[PDB]
Amino acid sequence: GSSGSSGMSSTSPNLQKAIDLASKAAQEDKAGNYEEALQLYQHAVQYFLHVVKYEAQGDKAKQSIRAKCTEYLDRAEKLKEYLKNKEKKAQKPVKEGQPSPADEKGNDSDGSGPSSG
Repeated sequence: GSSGSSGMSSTSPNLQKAIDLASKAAQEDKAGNYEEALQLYQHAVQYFLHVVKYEAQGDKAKQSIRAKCTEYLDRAEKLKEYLKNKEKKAQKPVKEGQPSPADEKGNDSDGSGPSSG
């Protein structure tokens, strides 16, 4: 009886890559690699989407993948805030846009004004 080795549905190349990518990202993070984990975390999603775009599978699959895209996307967002925190201090913007209050008060009332005078 020749075993009919056959079950796991033949997955697409784009999807497979997305999985491996995402997996690698984590492995790096734990190891201590954030800069590398970030990139991967991004790619994984990029591919995942492409699949659900045209090479999709089913309403059930779409969500299954999407859920991962959001998760990985959020995780990466953080690695960025950390990578920049250590990265060489970022110079401050000059003449970009300073905050200011609304049209100065209107009514006028008697009062004091303690200031350098």
